[PDB]
Order: sequence, then structure tokens, then C-alpha cells
Amino acid sequence: AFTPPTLQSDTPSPIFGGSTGGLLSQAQVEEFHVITWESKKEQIFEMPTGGAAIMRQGPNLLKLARKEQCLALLTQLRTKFKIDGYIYRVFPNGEVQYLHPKDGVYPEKVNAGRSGDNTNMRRIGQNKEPVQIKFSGKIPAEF
Amino acid sequence: DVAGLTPCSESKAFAKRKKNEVKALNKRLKNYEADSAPALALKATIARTEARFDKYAKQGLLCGTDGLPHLIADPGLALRYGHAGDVFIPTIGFIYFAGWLGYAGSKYLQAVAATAKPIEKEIIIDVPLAWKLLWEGFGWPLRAFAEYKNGSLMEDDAKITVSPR
Amino acid sequence: KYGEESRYFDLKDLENTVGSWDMYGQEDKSRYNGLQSEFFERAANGLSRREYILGLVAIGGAGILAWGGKGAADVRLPTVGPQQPAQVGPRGRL
Amino acid sequence: KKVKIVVDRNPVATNFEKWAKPGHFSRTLSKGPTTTTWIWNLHADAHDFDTQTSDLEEISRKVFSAHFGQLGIIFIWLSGMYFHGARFSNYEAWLTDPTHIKPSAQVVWPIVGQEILNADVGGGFQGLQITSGFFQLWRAAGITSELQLYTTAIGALVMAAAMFFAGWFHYHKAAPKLEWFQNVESMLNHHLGGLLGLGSLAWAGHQIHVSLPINKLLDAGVDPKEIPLPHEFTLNPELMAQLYPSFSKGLAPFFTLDWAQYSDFLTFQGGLNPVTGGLWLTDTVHHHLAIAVLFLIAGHQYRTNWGIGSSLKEILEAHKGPFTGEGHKGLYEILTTSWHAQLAINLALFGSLSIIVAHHMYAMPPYPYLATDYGTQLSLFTHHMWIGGFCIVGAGAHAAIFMVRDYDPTNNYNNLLDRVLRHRDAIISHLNWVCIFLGFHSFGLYIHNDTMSALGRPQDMFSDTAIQLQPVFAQWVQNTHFLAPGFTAPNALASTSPSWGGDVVAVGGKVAMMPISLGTADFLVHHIHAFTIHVTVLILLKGVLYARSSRLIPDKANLGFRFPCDGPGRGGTCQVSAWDHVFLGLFWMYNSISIVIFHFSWKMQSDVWGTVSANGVSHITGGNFAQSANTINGWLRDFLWAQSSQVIQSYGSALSAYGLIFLGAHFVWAFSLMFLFSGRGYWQELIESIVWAHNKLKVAPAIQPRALSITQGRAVGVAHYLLGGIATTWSFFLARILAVG
Amino acid sequence: KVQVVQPVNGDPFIGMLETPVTSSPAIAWYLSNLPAYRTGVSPLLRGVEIGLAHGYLLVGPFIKLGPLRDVENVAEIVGCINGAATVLILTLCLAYGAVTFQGEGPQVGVKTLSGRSIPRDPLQSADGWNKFTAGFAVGGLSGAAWGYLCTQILPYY
Amino acid sequence: SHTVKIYDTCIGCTQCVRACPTDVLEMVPWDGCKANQIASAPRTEDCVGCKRCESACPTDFLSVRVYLGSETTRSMGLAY
Ligand code: CLA
Ligand code: CLA
Ligand code: CLA
Ligand code: CLA
Ligand code: CLA
Ligand SMILES: CC1=C(C/C=C(\C)CCC[C@H](C)CCC[C@H](C)CCCC(C)C)C(=O)c2ccccc2C1=O
Repeated sequence: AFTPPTLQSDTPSPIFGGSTGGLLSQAQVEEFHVITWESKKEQIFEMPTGGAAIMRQGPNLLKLARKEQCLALLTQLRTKFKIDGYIYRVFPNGEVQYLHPKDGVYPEKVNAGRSGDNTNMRRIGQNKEPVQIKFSGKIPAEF
Repeated sequence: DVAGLTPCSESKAFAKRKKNEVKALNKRLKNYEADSAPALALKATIARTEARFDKYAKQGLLCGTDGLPHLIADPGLALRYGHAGDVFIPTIGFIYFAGWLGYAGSKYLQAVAATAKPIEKEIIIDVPLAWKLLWEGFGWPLRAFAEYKNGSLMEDDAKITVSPR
Repeated sequence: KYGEESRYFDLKDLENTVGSWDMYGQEDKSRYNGLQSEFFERAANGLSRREYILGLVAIGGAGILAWGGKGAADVRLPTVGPQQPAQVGPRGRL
Repeated sequence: KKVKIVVDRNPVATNFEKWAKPGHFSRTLSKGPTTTTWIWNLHADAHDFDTQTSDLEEISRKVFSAHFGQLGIIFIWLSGMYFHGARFSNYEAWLTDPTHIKPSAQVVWPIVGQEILNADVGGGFQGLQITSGFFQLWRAAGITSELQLYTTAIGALVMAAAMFFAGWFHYHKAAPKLEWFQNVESMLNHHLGGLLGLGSLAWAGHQIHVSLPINKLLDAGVDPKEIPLPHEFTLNPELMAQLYPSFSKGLAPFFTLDWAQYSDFLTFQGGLNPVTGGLWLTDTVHHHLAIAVLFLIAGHQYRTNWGIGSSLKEILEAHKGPFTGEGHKGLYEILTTSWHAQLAINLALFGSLSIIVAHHMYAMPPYPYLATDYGTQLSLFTHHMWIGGFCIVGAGAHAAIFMVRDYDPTNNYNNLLDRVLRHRDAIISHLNWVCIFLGFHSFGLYIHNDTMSALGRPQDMFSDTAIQLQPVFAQWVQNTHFLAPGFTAPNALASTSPSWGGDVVAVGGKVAMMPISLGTADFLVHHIHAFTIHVTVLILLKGVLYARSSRLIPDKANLGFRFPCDGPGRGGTCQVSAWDHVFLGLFWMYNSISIVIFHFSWKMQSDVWGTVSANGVSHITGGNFAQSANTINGWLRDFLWAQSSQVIQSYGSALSAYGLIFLGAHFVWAFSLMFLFSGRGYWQELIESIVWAHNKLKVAPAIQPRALSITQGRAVGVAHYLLGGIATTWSFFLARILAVG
Repeated sequence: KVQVVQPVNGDPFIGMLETPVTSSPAIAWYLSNLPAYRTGVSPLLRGVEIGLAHGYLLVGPFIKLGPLRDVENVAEIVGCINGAATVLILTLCLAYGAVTFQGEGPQVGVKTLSGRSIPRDPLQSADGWNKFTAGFAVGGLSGAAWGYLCTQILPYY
Repeated sequence: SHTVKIYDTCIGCTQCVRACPTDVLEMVPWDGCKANQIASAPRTEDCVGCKRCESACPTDFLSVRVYLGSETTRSMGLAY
């Protein structure tokens, strides 16, 4: 079994001068994501919102408007720095949902113990014709 | 008179157009000395214009309401009235020459398709082979009819890709 | 926030970390002087309801139509003035 | 350290083996053209040296040799122009009578009735009337001979051969190393002094010893055959002393600093020479000498192999203020290691230079008898305007390319580039608001004028006769320039240009330059120009700023500078790349420059160009700009329909080629609309059907035919659009200005 | 050495930046002292003041630029135009307050820039925006009416 | 809220999972291919619809099919 890591709120943030591409009004009333990673030295990386930031030694904490920004930062950390990280979904009511490394290992590597949903056992051309599903509220591929 | 048209040999407006063109060129003439290079150029232009108008009157073209040659694009209507050179004879000429070019290109495609690298032979053209096939394409109609009667000109539909309807 | 150093996230204080701030709104009771506040709340008393503030727009549109009825002509306006001869046209028409 | 010449002996062998194989420069083009997309990408990536090699040294060597090849092409072009001026031109005849003889330097072969394009230009000569102004330039240089143009053509051919030999030599025999290209101090020290300064000084020397005496005799009125040759004017100071008496004392007052005695040929009057309508050539001599001295002084600012001089890095890094953090930290490294950033800066200032050239050359003509030929004037202005706008768009493109490829956030922390990238939303939003405000207060003024004219209310529209909008700042600036001589310009005998104010300069019965009055229509069209420039800036700056990343697409730098989209998701991410921002900015630059040149042509056909009749000036259109250029119907009717009668009735004359191009460019512009409006999937499926037809007859190409890529389609569409619009305007302008004037 | 551009409230991950115009003490005082940022006083009087300012604002363009600007009775016709403009802006406020305040959403809250909790403003409510719309009603027509009376009592006009 | 489906022509090359910028796809154990892995889409609510997975699929025709459907604040990719 695998347990998700807790979001340690009192985690230091990278050195940054302040951008205009950061959080907006969506964070207060819908959602804002957050990414946490461990860096082995003080070095400069690129923000998903524009500009350069310096992440510090040890834990680094960065909140972002969208999950795609968090994954862009994570993939640039993994490629240009060989640094893994954790992404969390933080609701404004207080509940925090763990996100990307959901079962510990990365999704491109098998784990034996995942849900194989949305996997049809037919070919592309074996879907139903749209006339046979007429007036149903579903596309032919989700039958 | 094939469709209410008069021959340009006897139509008055053809002669009027020729006179107007020659008079405009003479108005251009009346500014230089007699033996200058512009004078010789304008004299050559005048000679070309008069030769063109006299040739058009000679060849038997049809003029409409005014003096402009009209062409007939109906076989029979142009054959028995002697205007097959308007459309029919150039139709045969284009069909022959376009078939020559297309058959040469086709035979080049089928010649280089069965080589080691057909990809390279289409940007790097084998010039002797292209020259030989361009020469051989002058007998394109007989070759094409022979390959059509043999059935080797067209491809079976079962060996040709289609979309899944 | 708990931003005593470089910590700009806190689940126990999630209000400040998200970015919800007043910017310039400040709480103060003192602003308008006496008697005039009562004067203006009496001026805008029953009108505060949605139906009556709709009825104000209704009488505004009534004024819009009253301009067309009697008001456009009071400021002259060429669309209700008289006309001066006419033109024939290209050919024999009118 | 230590600026010196470093090269590599024989890096690249000279042979033809890579000529046999196209696509050798890039690895992605290997293993043959499986599709026609390979064919298109081969031309697309021919000059993209970053995708060819990762070494900055090889990129720099390729750039250097490409510069040499371009210089050879330009020298071939100059040789061709001088050869056509020598052989197929009426230049000597035009020199005798420049007022009436129309310049011509190209003739045509009588083949298919095209000899009608040989105009009756005059001088017993037939040929195409040129609008490039080579005749005026050659008269300014003091040619006045056919043999000298041929000698210059041969010399330019020799220089082209030298350029090509230099490029081959510097790519194949002695290719400079990377640190040679990075000596920006030495490069600036030699371009300021040895290129620009020495070139200006040498041209001042030529103008003194060739242009001044020959043009002085021409202005006094002498047939060019009996004018002494330039060398014998240069050979002895005797004839020069007859023409300019200060040459009797020679170089003695120069070295003793009694330079005021040289005031006969080193002058400062301003205005125009009344004989020719061009600038005073002595004033041009004085100008070139002064700027040559200034540039040679400027060429000693930077430090090379000796301790004197200031380093560019030191000057940059010390210009830091409280509002900007580290300031110019990192700018020296991203300009001495990235070619695209330098290309962006140089293209921007080069296009601005071309636009400034267009402005300064209509305002006050520098060549004799250039003002009177309205055709070459309008053509030169419009050509330089279009070149400037194109170069500016390319500057935006290469700034975006640098932002995508050569921008490293490590060495660009908290500097001006970082500061700009960290508040890009503010800049873009504010430019958007400025664009909307300018669009309203420029175009809606025209629409209000249209509505009030169409409602029969001319008193309610914005005009000089109703609601005035006067350019008070511009009018006062004209007044300041007009009152400048004798006050704030004590040594000036006349203003810089007659456009500020004063008397009408007339040469040969035609107005050389007359004062330009600004009214409501000029106010409206200047605000239209500001609006169009601001929107083009908005698109280009938005592409540059959001090339790296975005709120919608956070990893746009991974996808590259030139990619079509990131899929139909997020609502649709079509044209998110900086390339597509350049693609839209091309159209917007086209719109801007088109409005600018329309305003230029209408304003000077209505208020400047015309004939004098010793009681007034009869303009080409008759003052219709002031009462019709505030209305869109006025632009459509009084400018775009009234002046179009010259190009549509040009059949059967020498302007029939302009008439034909006027329709062909319409065809090309509307042909662009296919590529601009459609999409790749339709054409791919249609090509599939055509491939079925080819398979049925065994005529399928091995190279698979593919529809043009999305970026390919956009590029083809914008290229055809700009070509068609610019060629339509070119044919219209040239036919109108060569039929009437 | 001197710092003038800073992240707002410390965290560099919010869309604002501290700038000597968006948070200079004079401009911050002026923006806080505008009626629209007075969460303590009743929204009706705030709307009254806003309507007075905007009604007295809108007189001028119609006076100097309207279709009847060249006739003596421009002031009355402009007062009528401004009454109509006040009515249409009033129904804009009506529609806005009816669509954005049809329910409730008590999430997160609001604090000041120092770190003190503050109530989330009575203006942002169904009843609160009704008082603001009613305040803009009497204020908007009064500002137009005072603008009409200013055309006859001012010496320099 | 985009419909993402995986089909049995998948060869388990994991390229669709690597191409995904919002972590929608993952590899689950399978027995129908040589690599003994197939793609799956448990987090289609995070799918924006960019079709980068389709651009990475080498199977002809592709096995990871994305059907654009209902749009939410995450499918539209909005940060405001
Ligand atoms: C010699 C090569 C060749 C041949 C035999 C054909 C033959 C054919 N083409 Mg095709 N085509 C070609 C080249 C060729 N095409 C090229 C290079 C293009 C890209 C411009 C096209 C684009 C094209 C389209 C879009 C369509 C056809 C269609 C057709 C069919 C209708 C007849 C026609 O002439 O249409 C017109 C053909 C053209 C407009 C292209 C001609 C271009 C030149 C003249 C041919 C190439 C010459 C070649 C280099 C010579 C090599 C010599 C050799 C010794 C090396 C026909 C079977 C039509 C069809 O599907 O009919 C059902 C159709 O829709 N062609
Ligand atoms: C005849 C002498 C000669 C020969 C045999 C070579 C041979 C070679 N050169 Mg070289 N070169 C030469 C002269 C020569 N060069 C000159 C004079 C210059 C200065 C411009 C250069 C500058 C140069 C550079 C910078 C590079 C090479 C490279 C190469 C190698 C491969 C590229 C190539 O040639 O593909 C084929 C090229 C062509 C068939 C011609 C290219 C297109 C020409 C230049 C267009 C010129 C403008 C023309 C008028 C068209 C304008 C528009 C027109 C339609 C109106 C190759 C072995 C490349 C290399 O070594 O790879 C690493 C390399 O990058 N050359
Ligand atoms: C006084 C010295 C001098 C002069 C006159 C020039 C002149 C020029 N340089 Mg150069 N440069 C110099 C020093 C100099 N440079 C030094 C010291 C360096 C090392 C830091 C460089 C590095 C450099 C680079 C990297 C490049 C240039 C380029 C250019 C050309 C600019 C483009 C153009 O079209 O201009 C106007 C065109 C003309 C004025 C035509 C006249 C051309 C003649 C032949 C100029 C001869 C000057 C030359 C330096 C003499 C020595 C060469 C000799 C062996 C023949 C121009 C001709 C660019 C270029 O286009 O490449 C060719 C470019 O890429 N230069
Ligand atoms: C000093 C000028 C200059 C220089 C050196 C460069 C250099 C470069 N540019 Mg660039 N650019 C410039 C100016 C310049 N540009 C200007 C003025 C513009 C605005 C139009 C652009 C817009 C631009 C874009 C949008 C792009 C580049 C790109 C590139 C890079 C690759 C070019 C390539 O191989 O593509 C291929 C070049 C060609 C295929 C040449 C043909 C281009 C058109 C079709 C020619 C126009 C037709 C011509 C007028 C003839 C018409 C008559 C006709 C009827 C015969 C390269 C390093 C590309 C890049 O990826 O950067 C890394 C990129 O996509 N440039
Ligand atoms: C003036 C504008 C214009 C023009 C000329 C065309 C032309 C064409 N369209 Mg098109 N279209 C347009 C606007 C235009 N469209 C617009 C705005 C839309 C909406 C987006 C469409 C949407 C559309 C669709 C959806 C389709 C077409 C198709 C076609 C082709 C139909 C075949 C044909 O008629 O052959 C005529 C050929 C020509 C008109 C080309 C001109 C001949 C050239 C100039 C000769 C070459 C000479 C010379 C070498 C030129 C090169 C010079 C250079 C080397 C310097 C044709 C090429 C259909 C198609 O593909 O057919 C199979 C197709 O399905 N169009
Ligand atoms: C027509 C069209 C095509 C089809 C275009 C094709 C197939 C290109 C046709 C080129 C042919 C094969 C060559 C024709 C050669 C001409 C005689 C001269 C062309 C000019 C060259 C010298 C550059 C697209 O692929 C496309 C893609 C995306 C958006 C819009 C469109 C689009 O509008």
C-alpha cells in the first residue's frame, strides 16, 4: 500500500520578486494548486508565470493557479535539474487533495494496482454508428 | 457566315480598327527624325500590325459587330465552313503535346518506382533517363491505347487505398 | 500567511495565503454629517426595492416615449418640420 | 582579453559533394524526402543555423560568409543599375534638359507587342520610365558622362567578385574564431570611425573635388560635354579657385585653424537651391565633414588593446537604479553570445532609419531635380516606408526568437529583461487599452463625420469649418522651425525645409517644396497612424513577452518559436506561438504603412505638388484634402476612386504594364484569402482523393504529396496578401504619378 | 540600495506588485477615502454621493457637444438627456445587482494588508446593492439637476 | 470533462502519458501487448483537450482518442 504525503504548510518558498501572472480571483472562490519539491542547492529556475526565481536549499513551496503550470514546473525540474516533486489541489474551504504522483511512482511507469478505466477493448473502427445511438446523450465511443 | 458573323476580309470595322492602330502609330512617329532608332522601332511595329491585320483577313476569320476575330469551337460547324484551325486543330495539337509531357512523366514515375531509392530519384532526376522517356513520349497516343487495351494502364480498385467510408 | 520568513502558505490561516485582501477598503463609521444622511435616506426610502426601482425605469421609458409624442417638435428637429418643394429624378418620374 | 585576429586554417573543404545532397545541413532532413513537407522544410530551415549546428563559432562563420554573399548580390545589383544607366538609358539627354525629359534606364525587346511599354520619355529615346532616382543621384555625384557609369558598373562587378571571394575565403580558408566575432569594442570602434566616419569623410572629399565644380557649372548652365572632367578639377587648384576662390590658398587655412575662409564651399544656408530644388551641395559637404569628424571622435570611446576607453559591460552594469533592480546586468552576455537579439535590435533601428530616410527625403530633397520629378519622390518615400515597416516586424520576430531560444533565466535574474517579463500583463493590458482608446478616438471620429455628412449635418462633423481639431503643437513646432534662422539658428540663412513656412520653391514651372498646413484632417490621420503603430507594437510585444510562457500555455518555450498550436483544448490554442504574432503583425504593419503612404500621396498631391502660374499654385488634385480627408467616403471617392482613373485607363499606352499589375496584384491578394481562411485538413483530404485518382492510373509520386502545414499555410497567405496589396498600391501610385503631375 | 518595487504583502505569487503609485501613501489614502471603499457607512448614502458626482459629471459633454449645443435652451435638453442616462445606468445597476446577488457565497472572507480580519462589506449583498442603486437614483438625477442650475448661477459659466 | 479513451491497439510505449501536460493518462498492467502495459485515463476531469497524447501515439491509427465534450473551468484552462 501507498500513503500520500501531507502538505506541510510551513514550507519555505523560492526567492522571487513578484509577478503579474500569479494567483488571481479564481484562487479565492474556486481553486489554486501548489507544488512542493526538494532542492539540493540554491539555484535559479524559470517560473511558469514568467520571470526567474531562485529556489533555496531544502524544501521549496510554490502555489500556482492551474495544475498545468505545476506540471510544467515539475517537468522542467525533472529534466533540467533531476528533481522530483509533489503537487496538491487546495480548495478554499480548507480541504487539500493530493494530485500528480498519486500512487508514488510516475504515471509513465507501471505500478500494478491502478484503475484501468477508460480503456475500451475494441478498435477505433469498432464503435457504434451514430444512427444506432440516436437521441441518446452519449457519443459512440462511451458505450 | 456561321452565326451571324461576317468575314474580317470584308467587314468594315476590321479595316477601321487597322486604320486606327496605324494612325495612332503614325501619331507616335510624328515626333522623331526619320532615321532614328525610335523611328525604326515604330516602323517595325507598324509593319507588324499591318502584317497581322492582313494575315487575319487572309486566314478567313469571322468578325462580329465590330472588327474583332471570333473563333468557332464546334466540329462540323468549323469543318465544313473551313475554320477547323480556330479550335479543332489546336485541340488536337494540345492533346498530343500534353499527352507527350504527361506520358513522359508517367513513364519516369514507373521507371524510378522500381529502383533502390525511388525517393531520391524524384528530387535528383536521372537526366539521361528523363531525356530518353521524353523522346519516347512522342508516341504517347499509340502507347497509351496499347496499354489501355492490355489493361496495364489502369490499376485494380482492390489494390488502391480508400477511406473507411 | 505566517510570512515571518518565506512561508506564504498556511492551512490554519488559509485566508491570507490565497490573496483575498481589501487593497483599499477600510472600516470607518464616520463619514457623512448629520441631518443630511436622514434627508437622503428619506429621499431614497421605498425606492430601494427592486420592483419600484424598476418602476422608475418604467417612468423613464414613459418619458422617452413622451419625447416622441410631444418633445421632439418642441426642440424643432428636422424629422417633424415642413418640406420645401421636391426633386423629379433621372427620367420623367417623381 | 587582447583584441587580435584569430582564424582557423582550412576548416571546410571546397567541393560539390554536398551540392548533390539537399538537406545536408540539418539532421532532421536526412533519409530523403518521404513527403513534400520535406521539400518545404528544406527551404524553411536553410538559414536557420541554430538548427544546423550547436556551435556559436560555426554559426558566426556562416553568418559572416552569408553577409559577404549578400554584399556580393548587392554589388551585382548596383553594377546592373550602373550598366543600364550606361547602355540602355537617356542619361546624357536628360542632363541637358532635366526639367522636361522623363528619366528612363530600361528598354524592352519587341516580342509580343510589349514595345508599347517603351515610353516617349524624350531625348530621342524610348524606354520604361524609372522612378528610382538614379539620374538625380548621378547628377549630384557629378557624372555627366556615359563612360563613367560603365566604369562604375565594371568596378561594382569587380567588387561583387571580391565579396564572393571573401565569403569563400572566410568560410573555407581562414574562418575567424568565436572570440574574433565577440570583440564588440573593436567592432564598434571600427564601424564608428573606419566605416561610417571614413566613408563620410571620403564622400566629402569626392563632393569637394568632383560634385561641387561640375554641379556648379551645371547650375550656372553649361552643356555637360564641355564641362571639365572630374580629375582635372581635382588635379589643380586653379580651376577650383576660379569656381571657389578659397582654393587659391590651399590647405594653409585648414591647418592654421582659419577655417572661416573655407566658407564659400563649406556653407550653411538651408533651404533649397532655386535652380534645381535640391539641397545646397556645399551644405552637404559641410554636413558630411562635420558628421565624419563626429563619427571619428565616436570611434575612440571603447577599449581595445590599450588602457584608454570604456568597456561596454562596465557601462551597462553600472546603469542600475532603484526602480529596476540590477539594471543592465546580463545584457552584455546576451548580446555577445546571441545573434538573434542583435538582429532584433539592428532590424528595429534599421527600419526606423529607413522610415526617417523617407521622411527627411520628401521633406527636403537632397539631389538636383529630384523634387520636380514627383514620381521618383513618391516612389522613394513609399519604398523606404515599406522597407522600414518590414524590418521593424522582423525585429519583433527576432526578439521573439531570442526570447524562445537564447534566453537563459540563470544569467537574467532581476535584470531589465527579467523585470519586463515579470510584469508583462500590465504592459500588454495597458497597450491594449491605448490601442482601443486610439481606435475609438481616431476611427470613430471618421465614422461620426460619415454619419453627419450622410445625415445632412455638416455643422456637426469634426472639420475645419465646423468642430475644429487643430494640431496646435505641430503647428507651433512648424512656427518654431520657420522662425529659427536669425534667432535660434543665427548662422542659417534659411530654414531646413520649406514645409515649415515661407515662399514656394518652384523649379521649371513645378513646385519643388511649399509649406504644408495642418488642419482637422491631418489631426485625424496622424491619430490613425498612432493607432495603427500602437496595435502593431501590441501584437509584436505580446508575441515577444508571451513567447516563453503564458497563463493559458505555461510551457510555450518547449513547443518552440514556430509551432502552429497546442491543440483544440483550453477552448482552442490556435496561433499561440510568437511566429503567429509576427504573422498578424505583418498584416497590421501592412495596414499602417498603407494608410501612411495614402496620406502622403493625397496630402502632397493636394497641398504641395503642382504647377506655378505667376499668380498662384495649381495643385494636382486642387486642395481637396482639407475638406474630404476627414471622411471615409472622401478617401474612397476623392482619393481612391478619383486617382484610380489613371491606372484603369492605361491600356494601350506605356502604363499598360502598371494597369496589368494593378489587376494581377488584386488576384494575388484575393489568392491569399484561400490560405488565410481555410485549414489543412480539408486540403489533405482533397489531396487524398487526388492521390486515389493518381493511384488509379499508376502515376502516384513516391514523394507523398501533403497539404501545406498550418504554419506553411499562414506564411503563404500572409506573403501573398502583402505582395498583392503592396503591388496594387505600387502600380496605382506609379501609374497615377506618371500619367499626371 | 533603495527598494520601491516589491511583492504585495510579501508573497511574490500574487498578481499585484508594490509600486509607488498603486500603494504610495497619498494615493492609497485617496483611494481608501473614496466613498466606494467605505464599508462602514451605509451603502445608500454612498450611492447618493456617487450618483451626485456622476450626474454632475455627465452634464458637460452634452452641453458643449450635443446636437442642440448652439441654441440657448441647451441646458434643459441636456438635463433631460442626463436624466435618461441616469435611468439607463440605474437599470444597469438593477440588472447587475439582480443577477450577481441572487444567492449567497460565504467563502474565505477578507483581511486587511496588515493582518486584521474585516467584514466582507455590506455593499456586496442583495439588500446592500439595492440601497446603492436607490442612492444612485436620487443622487444621479440631483447631480443633473444641479448641473442645469449651475448654467445660470455661475458668473464665468 | 473531455472523453479520453484507450483502445486495444495500444502497444504500451508510454508516449501518450509522457506527452500529457495535466496528468490524465497512466499505465496499468495489461496482457494484450508485448510491453504488458496499456494506457488508462482515470483523471479526465483534468484533461484540457490539447491532444498532445494523439500527437505522440505511434500506432496507426492512434489508440488514445480524445473527444472534446463538456467544458469546465479546468477543460478551458482558465487561470481567472
Ligand atoms: C507528369 C506528372 C503528372 C501526371 C501524369 C498527372 C496526371 C493527372 N493529374 Mg496531376 N499533378 C502533377 C503531375 C502529374 N499529374 C503535379 C506535379 C501536381 C502538383 C502541381 C499535380 C496536381 C494535380 C491536381 C490537383 C489534380 C491533378 C489531376 C490529374 C489527372 C487529370 C488530368 C490532368 O492533367 O490534370 C491536371 C494536372 C496538373 C494541373 C498538374 C500538371 C503539372 C505538370 C505539367 C506535370 C508535371 C510534369 C513532370 C515534371 C514531367 C516529368 C518528365 C519526366 C521525363 C521526368 C491526371 C491523371 C486532377 C485529378 O485528380 O483528376 C481526376 C487533379 O485534381 N494533378
Ligand atoms: C564554387 C565555390 C564553392 C563551393 C564548391 C562551395 C561548396 C560548399 N559550401 Mg560554400 N561558399 C562559397 C563558395 C563555394 N562553396 C562562397 C562564394 C560563399 C560566400 C557566400 C560560401 C559560403 C558558404 C557557407 C556559409 C557555407 C558553405 C557551405 C558549403 C558546403 C555545403 C553547402 C552547399 O554548398 O550546398 C549548396 C549551395 C548552393 C547550391 C547555393 C546556395 C544558394 C546561393 C548562395 C544563393 C545565392 C543568391 C542567388 C542569386 C539567389 C537569389 C534569389 C534568386 C532566385 C533571384 C559545400 C561543400 C556550408 C557548409 O560548409 O556546411 C557546414 C556553409 O554553411 N559555403
Ligand atoms: C576600418 C575597418 C572596418 C571596415 C571599413 C569595416 C566594414 C564593414 N564591416 Mg567589419 N569588422 C571590422 C572592421 C571593419 N569593418 C573589425 C575590426 C571586425 C572585428 C571585430 C569586424 C567584424 C565584422 C563583422 C562580423 C561583420 C562586419 C561587417 C562589415 C560590413 C558592414 C555591412 C555593409 O554592408 O556595410 C557597407 C558596405 C560597404 C561599405 C562596401 C565596402 C566593402 C569594402 C570591401 C570594405 C573593406 C574594409 C575591410 C575591413 C578592409 C580589410 C579587408 C581587406 C583584406 C580587403 C562593412 C563593409 C558585416 C558584413 O557585412 O560582413 C561582410 C559583418 O558581418 N565586420
Ligand atoms: C537582416 C534581416 C533578416 C535576417 C538575417 C533574418 C534571418 C532569419 N529569419 Mg527573419 N525576418 C526578417 C528579417 C530577417 N530575418 C523580416 C524583415 C521579417 C518580417 C517579414 C522576418 C520574419 C521572420 C519569420 C516569421 C521567421 C524568420 C525566420 C528566420 C531564420 C530562418 C530563415 C529561413 O531560413 O527561413 C526561410 C527563408 C525563405 C524561405 C526565403 C523566402 C521567404 C519569402 C517567401 C520571400 C519573399 C518573396 C520575395 C519578396 C520575392 C517576391 C517575388 C516573387 C513573385 C518571385 C533566420 C535566422 C524564421 C525562424 O524560425 O527564425 C528562427 C521564422 O519563421 N524571419
Ligand atoms: C482570387 C482568389 C482565389 C483563387 C484564384 C482561387 C483558386 C482556386 N481555388 Mg479557392 N478559395 C478562395 C479564393 C480563391 N481561390 C477563398 C477566399 C476561399 C475561402 C477560404 C476559397 C476556398 C476554396 C476551396 C475550399 C477550394 C478552392 C479551390 C480552388 C482551385 C480550383 C481549381 C481551379 O479553378 O483552377 C484554377 C487555377 C488558378 C486560379 C490558379 C492560377 C493559375 C496560376 C497563377 C498559374 C501559374 C503561373 C505562374 C507559374 C504562377 C507562379 C508565379 C511564381 C512562380 C512567381 C483554384 C486554384 C478548390 C480546389 O482545390 O480545387 C481542386 C477547393 O476545394 N478554393
Ligand atoms: C490551397 C491550400 C493548400 C493546398 C496547397 C498546396 C497543395 C500547395 C501547392 C503547390 C504546388 C504543388 C506547386 C505549384 C507551383 C506553382 C507553379 C508556383 C508556386 C510558387 C513557387 C515557385 C514557390 C494547403 O495545403 C493549405 C494548408 C493550410 C491552410 C491553407 C491551405 C490552402 O489554402
